[PDB]
Amino acid sequence: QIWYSITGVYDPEKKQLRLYQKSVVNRTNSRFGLVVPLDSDCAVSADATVKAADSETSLLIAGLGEAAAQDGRTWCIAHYNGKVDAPKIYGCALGQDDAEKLSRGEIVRPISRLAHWDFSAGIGLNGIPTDHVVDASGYGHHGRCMNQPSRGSTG
Amino acid sequence: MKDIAIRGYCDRPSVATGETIRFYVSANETRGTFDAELVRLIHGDSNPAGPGYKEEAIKSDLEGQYPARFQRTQFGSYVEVADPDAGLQPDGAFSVHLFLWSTTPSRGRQGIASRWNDERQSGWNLAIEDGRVVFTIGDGSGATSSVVSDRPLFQQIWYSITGVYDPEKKQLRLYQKSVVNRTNSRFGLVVPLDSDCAVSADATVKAADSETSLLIAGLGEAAAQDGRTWCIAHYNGKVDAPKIYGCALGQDDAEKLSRGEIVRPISRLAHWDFSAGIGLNGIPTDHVVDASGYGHHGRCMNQPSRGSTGWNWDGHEENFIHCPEQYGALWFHEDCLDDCRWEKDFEFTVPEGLKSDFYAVKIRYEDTEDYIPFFVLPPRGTATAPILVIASTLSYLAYANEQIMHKPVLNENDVELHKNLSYYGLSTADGHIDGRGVQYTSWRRPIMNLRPKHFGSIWELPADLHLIDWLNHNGFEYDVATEHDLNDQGAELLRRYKVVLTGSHPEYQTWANADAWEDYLADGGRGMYLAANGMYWIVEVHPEKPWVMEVRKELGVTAWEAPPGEYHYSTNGRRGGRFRGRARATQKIWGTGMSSFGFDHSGYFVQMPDSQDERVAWIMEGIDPEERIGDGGLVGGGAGGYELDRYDLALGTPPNTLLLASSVEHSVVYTVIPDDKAFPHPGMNGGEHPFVRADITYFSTANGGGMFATSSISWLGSLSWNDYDNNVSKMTKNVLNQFIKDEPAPR
Amino acid sequence: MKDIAIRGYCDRPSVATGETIRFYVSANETRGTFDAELVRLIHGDSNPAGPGYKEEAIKSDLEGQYPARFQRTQFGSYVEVADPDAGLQPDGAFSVHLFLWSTTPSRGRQGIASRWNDERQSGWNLAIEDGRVVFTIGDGSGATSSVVSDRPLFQQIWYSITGVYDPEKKQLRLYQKSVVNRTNSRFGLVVPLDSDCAVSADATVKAADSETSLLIAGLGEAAAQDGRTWCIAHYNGKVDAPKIYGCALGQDDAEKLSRGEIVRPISRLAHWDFSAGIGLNGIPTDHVVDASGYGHHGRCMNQPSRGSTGWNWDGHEENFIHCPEQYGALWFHEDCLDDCRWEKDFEFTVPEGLKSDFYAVKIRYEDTEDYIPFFVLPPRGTATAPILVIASTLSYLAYANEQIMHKPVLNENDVELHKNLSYYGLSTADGHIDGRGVQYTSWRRPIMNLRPKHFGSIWELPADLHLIDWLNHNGFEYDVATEHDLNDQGAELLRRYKVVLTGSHPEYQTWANADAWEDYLADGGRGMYLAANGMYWIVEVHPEKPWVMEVRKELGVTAWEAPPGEYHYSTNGRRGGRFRGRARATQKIWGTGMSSFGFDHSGYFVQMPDSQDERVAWIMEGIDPEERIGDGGLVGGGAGGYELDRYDLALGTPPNTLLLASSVEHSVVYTVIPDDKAFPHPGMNGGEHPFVRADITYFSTANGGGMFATSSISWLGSLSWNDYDNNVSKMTKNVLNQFIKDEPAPR
Amino acid sequence: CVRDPSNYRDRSADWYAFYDERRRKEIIDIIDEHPEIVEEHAANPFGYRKHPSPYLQRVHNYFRMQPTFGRYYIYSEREWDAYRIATILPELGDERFKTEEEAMHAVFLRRIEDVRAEL
Amino acid sequence: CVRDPSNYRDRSADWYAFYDERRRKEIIDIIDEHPEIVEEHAANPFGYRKHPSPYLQRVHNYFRMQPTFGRYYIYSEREWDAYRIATILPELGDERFKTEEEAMHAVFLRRIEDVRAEL
Repeated sequence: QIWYSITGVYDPEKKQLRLYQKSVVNRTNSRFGLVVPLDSDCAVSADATVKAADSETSLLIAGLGEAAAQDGRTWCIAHYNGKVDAPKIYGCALGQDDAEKLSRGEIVRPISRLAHWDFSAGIGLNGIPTDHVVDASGYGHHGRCMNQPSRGSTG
Repeated sequence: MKDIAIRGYCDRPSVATGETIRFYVSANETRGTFDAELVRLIHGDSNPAGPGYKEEAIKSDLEGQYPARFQRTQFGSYVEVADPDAGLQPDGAFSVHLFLWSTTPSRGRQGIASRWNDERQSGWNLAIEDGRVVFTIGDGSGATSSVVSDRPLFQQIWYSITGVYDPEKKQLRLYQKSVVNRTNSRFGLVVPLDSDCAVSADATVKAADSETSLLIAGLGEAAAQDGRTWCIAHYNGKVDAPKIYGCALGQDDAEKLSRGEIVRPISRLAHWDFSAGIGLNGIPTDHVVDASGYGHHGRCMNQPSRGSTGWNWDGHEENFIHCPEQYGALWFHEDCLDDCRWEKDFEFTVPEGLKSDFYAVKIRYEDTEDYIPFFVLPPRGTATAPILVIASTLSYLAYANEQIMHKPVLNENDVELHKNLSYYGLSTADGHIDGRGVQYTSWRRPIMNLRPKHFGSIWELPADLHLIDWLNHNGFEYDVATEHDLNDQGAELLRRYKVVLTGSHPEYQTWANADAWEDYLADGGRGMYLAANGMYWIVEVHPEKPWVMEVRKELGVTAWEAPPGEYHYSTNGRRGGRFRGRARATQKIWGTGMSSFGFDHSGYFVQMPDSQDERVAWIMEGIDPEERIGDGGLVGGGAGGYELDRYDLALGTPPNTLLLASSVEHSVVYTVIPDDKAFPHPGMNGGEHPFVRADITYFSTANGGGMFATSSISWLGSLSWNDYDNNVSKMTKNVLNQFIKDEPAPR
Repeated sequence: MKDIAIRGYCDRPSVATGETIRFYVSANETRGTFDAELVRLIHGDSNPAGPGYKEEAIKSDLEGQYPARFQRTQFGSYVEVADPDAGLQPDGAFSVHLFLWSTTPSRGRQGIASRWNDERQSGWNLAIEDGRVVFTIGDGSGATSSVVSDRPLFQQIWYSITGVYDPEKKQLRLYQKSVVNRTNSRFGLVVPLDSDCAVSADATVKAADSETSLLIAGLGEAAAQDGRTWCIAHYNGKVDAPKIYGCALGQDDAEKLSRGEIVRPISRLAHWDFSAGIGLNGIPTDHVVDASGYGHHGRCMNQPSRGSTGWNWDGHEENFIHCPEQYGALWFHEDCLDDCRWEKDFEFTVPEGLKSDFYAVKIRYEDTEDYIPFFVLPPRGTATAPILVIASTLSYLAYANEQIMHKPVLNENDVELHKNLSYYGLSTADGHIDGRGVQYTSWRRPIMNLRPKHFGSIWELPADLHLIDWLNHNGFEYDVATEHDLNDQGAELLRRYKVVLTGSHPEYQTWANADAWEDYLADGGRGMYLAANGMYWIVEVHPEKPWVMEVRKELGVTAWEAPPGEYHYSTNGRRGGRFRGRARATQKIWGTGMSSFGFDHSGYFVQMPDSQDERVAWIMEGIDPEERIGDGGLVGGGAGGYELDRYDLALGTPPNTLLLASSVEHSVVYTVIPDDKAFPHPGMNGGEHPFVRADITYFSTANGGGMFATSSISWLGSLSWNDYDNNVSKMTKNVLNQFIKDEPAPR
Repeated sequence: CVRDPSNYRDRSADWYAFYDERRRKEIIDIIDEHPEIVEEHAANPFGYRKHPSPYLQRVHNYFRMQPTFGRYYIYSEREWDAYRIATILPELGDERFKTEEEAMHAVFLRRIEDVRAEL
Repeated sequence: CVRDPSNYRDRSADWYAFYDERRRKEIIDIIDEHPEIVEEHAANPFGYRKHPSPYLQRVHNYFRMQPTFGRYYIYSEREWDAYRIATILPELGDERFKTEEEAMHAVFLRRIEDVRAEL
């Protein structure tokens, strides 16, 4: 129950996966506060031996896909448990400084996004009574909440 | 005459290393292939008195042949509601209500709200034809059933229209009612307006499934292929809160709807509130919210005007973020275009060893040569040169497809903007068919006045290629960033460089660019303002679609003026007209700002008594004190021309500014801009008023930096004159060789 | 020259029967008596080509002899804080902090915040003298003690100024720090501004009781006699939230006050929050809240500019009712006047038998003869005549004491406006010594250009005496209202009359007056618009002080332009620029609206093809259809001149409107107004553009009504031409004999 | 009452016709009483280093603000090195012009012929 | 460091001096080439029913916008039937005029005397 910022970077130009991780606790959002000596930040990398191929499934937030999409339906299997605030895919490899700026909520490289689901797009003066998750990147990759996750939760 | 046969555009203006740009090309008919190769642009102006056209081919992984094909472009603003399960086609009775404002009620046939198929006459629609409102249903076998209003529409009057289908009496009905108040319509409450009717016809067929999407401001062309419903009969004017019920309404229900009361809130099938999502950050989204809980969320296509005056707008609030219950309309012009949505032909990943400069993809068709310009950046976080050149791409989007024959020399790329308006779009300097000027513009469309070839003014990309050619003819080593990249990256981009040069006409800025320039010059930074009309209008880049620009102009040096309640931007709820009215005049940052404009030729600079100063002995190093500066050039035949900036302490020129030279011999056609006029009176022209001048200035900031301002457009045009040996080039070279040193810029 | 030696005014413009008016008169020196009597104004213009001066003395209780005396006038803005207990004169240590923004830093000695006596130099002040900020204490024995800043003040730059007195070390201290941001100051963050100091000097005396009030923006002249303190040395510029502590501060605490952090809240003595009271309807008051909870409440005197930009203003909100925490400044001009605060000399209660007409009071001194115009209404709720003549008093207050010689023919009244500025005040078309236009104007002051006696420019009230004399010479029975009364009442005032005439220059209207006109014409009303430039500027009458007017201008036909953050009024928060920018243009109500203005002479009218229409033969009856309507006259030399209104359907003329004539032969000096220019090209002049014209129109409204507009100022100057035998008087007589009949108005 | 939007028209167009009539008479009187402005425009159409006469400037102010100003463009191509006069697809003329100053003076003469032909 | 306001002056005043120099030279040349404008202005100073020459209008546009335009007011009182010309307390003159057209033409002559009597 500690808010992290997690960036996964794939780079074929150097044949290298990269992963970034940074805790974004403030006084109020997490399990414990700012009094702890929290060292939970890393920036590691590995070797891309293969290529990321087509999975023939949908894209899921909070889950993996079981098998190929049969009759347009994808069976989610390994379920996450906890909040996920505004995921986004870029079409280019990032750096540590750009992951640092994403970890402050600054949207870096807006033209290079592939998808950006804004879970707070639709909140009017009468709540968010829908299941439709807006692609905030303007590409039309709109989501669909399945089996009712908790809308209107703390970010 | 010459038949332009090949087009194209990029998906993004600037590309760094290691990332991919995609090129979307189209031809007039599907036959043959086309060549393609990458070039580097050096000099654009093919004027025979100048250096001539200059390019340089690059061996890249791009060249080859690709299949030419014709790609259809959707053209016109609308709202498309995805309905796969045909829920918005009721098996029995239904009723449609909406508010209506029409600018061209007699321009052909115009569909207002519809789930209609037009190839086979099936579905229902609410339309305008013969200047009347017609509500039509159809079965699919060609037979229809229409009911027609009695009183036709007036231009720009708010109407409440209720179409009613009722199988129990086999009867169509239509209730029309005008809802004018003091402020929202073209005329007021003093007219004896009789524009109300209540008609009826006979429903002889049953309304079938159109197998299309529900469209606001349009009729569907044919059946849905690949989920895309093509829109044909476009509407021109505002639509405010449409709704579909599942019951035949009465006259009392139409009367209560016409006052703004939601009748039977459980019998609604859909209700689209266009004002849902207006916070203190504007409404920077295309998501039209279904305000009745059914999941019939729409989507704005080709960017209609969000945040426009509704039917119930008395003028007690003019900022739409503080009164969103009176701003529920969308303008829906028939001739908007924010993306061509074309299918990709080829893409190009930028390699490692590729110098940051201006590039272009030269497409060779049968007998037509075409270019697609783009920019290549230094790698992210690196600075491979001590000079940065800011390409003014926001002003490239301003004057993009600036149509003149639709609105004087013409090339073949102007008559093709006139002959094919549906392929190209309009410019912010132009206006729509309604009379309102164009606010939104876009990169993802073929910009035809951006190609580098072809005495008056020049298009904005060759006018920056003048500076690129002058830097390449000398030995200077430079990089290229754009104003989109300045907007995204802030002053962190500018702090990597010593001196930053500005493009030839950087007229439209964002607020964040102005903050970046102020934070860069405030902390040991250096710059050249080699241009004029420098920071006049306020642009905001759209947050969902970063290729869409927005400007809402006002009085001043404009071509169009915004309507009364609609001054505030929709991408952020802020005022955003001109910079000078936001207490951010151009003199406050760059030392000089807009003073005069005109269109015949240029003048020359006469030196002021601060030329003989010894604090600026490094500027005037090789110039005799009896000489003219820029008397003859490629743009007007002079260096001070077409648009002029001045020195003014009251607008915010810094106090330690020196005043080097000033421009003279300006005709009576150069007027004073309307920002300086209290009472207009005769003699407000050039040569007769003191405000018509250019002013070459210089001030020094803190921590060893400063600013040089030439305050005229044609300064860059007069750099190659007399084969690079003139006063303009020597002055620019003196200041630039001073700025790229390691010593602080002098005080 | 003749020396004007008597003045005067009224408390209120209009007075009905049974209620009492007061007359406040002053002389150059206290001796002798002045005669007085009541007259009735019939004509004012003593042009020898015209009917000349006309009046009719009325026997009443008003006449007699009264002693003359000199009455001193307080002149200039300040905030007065009454303190009888000397609570704001501390015994021990104290500090004073305020934010400062000076517009004339070098213009004499200026006090910012003082509880000071200047007869005997006792108290304390924080003044500007010799361009520096000087914190002086005193004790009455003449020996003062100062501390003077090192760095002087720049013009229009926000500073933070702390004055600290410490008896524990017998030391004065002064702190100073510039708090510029990107938006609030004259220049920006690019300058290398070093204007910070922290100095000190030894204190030799003790700050004693000054026996005066505490003033913001001023010093005190002498001891408080009869509870009134005379302010002398007036500051010029904004002051944002001053505060007094009861202890000596340090440099770190002054640093934290200079960031807006309220340090030591329990140790405050007083803290005036100039933004406490800003609701959703502006700040319509004079009460300044002590935000420290002690009850030292202020009182704005002579109307400083409320709702002004503060020290922490960044341009994200330009409306002060929605961001009240960035708007806590008052401008404090040295030359405002909202009331002369004179003592009464004689009053007058209107008897029952007195006709509603223009009146005046003829004051007769030794060699000087003066008038005080006031109006008399019908009794409340009744009407005595079918014709109502509105006297445009808001536009009388517009050009009240309009000074040209301080800024052309002049009389002896303008050299008194030049020679005694401190007795007369300024106009809304003037400008302050700061360089800013006057927003607030007032009736309770001697308005010298309002008297009926004395080609190129004829004043406002004689130009209504033109119409009054034309109605008296013909047989028309009329009543008279004012625009203040129409604001107070509404269209209930207008519906008691068959036809309502409009004065000679009805330029400044309130919003509710325009609503009253649209409600009156909308249901069977009839009206004449015998003028031009008729609904141009939005004006609001102050709610607490109904004799004070307000206008804040923008780019139009304007004398000045409002500063960037300050467009919304203080008496209500609504926008209020010009009526055309609020979708309430003059064409929407009256048929015509402002098109062009000039200043040399007039033109004549030429009949359009709608003059020969058989629907409107009743207007052009005794007029040959080859004539010239209105050539020659007492204003300009023609009917259509000096300001023009045009027909326009796009701005909102009713669609049934006829265009009966148009004015021609205008000079090249008549310019087109700035509201109709997109790009100013040459030839925006009269005789070279289709917008420079007048237009005589007519349109019918509902329930048997109509409206007739003549679209020129000098239409009324042609009524008395050729001894009432011309085309202007025959046309106005045709339409006025038609509108007062009992059949409905023709279509 | 007011019920049909085709019964009502813009009545200012009568005044535009009147203004255009008197304006064309004034401009042809200026051209006839001053035959040196035509050669003045032939010598220098842009007014480069010699600003135009007030009567020539008045004729230029008359031409550049018509609703019929939007004819007579100067067409080119990237492969001609010549100038032709488009006329409102537009329909080009025949005579070629090696410089665009000759093209501008041809457009000016052709506009003088157009304002003479309409009276 | 920008620390004292008296170290810095408004540097556009040098350009105003240069501009007024060239403009005075042009206006005295325009007057000395066309001396009939004084006859025209004595004929009808208001331009009433005879609009002025373009050169005379250029002279008026030079006169009506200088900082020195603020002199020369025409003064009269209610019991004179005479027009006297003030000069900035104002310094009233000696000659009396019976109309204000004669006073305006005398003011125009005196402004020509001022523009000659400087260079």
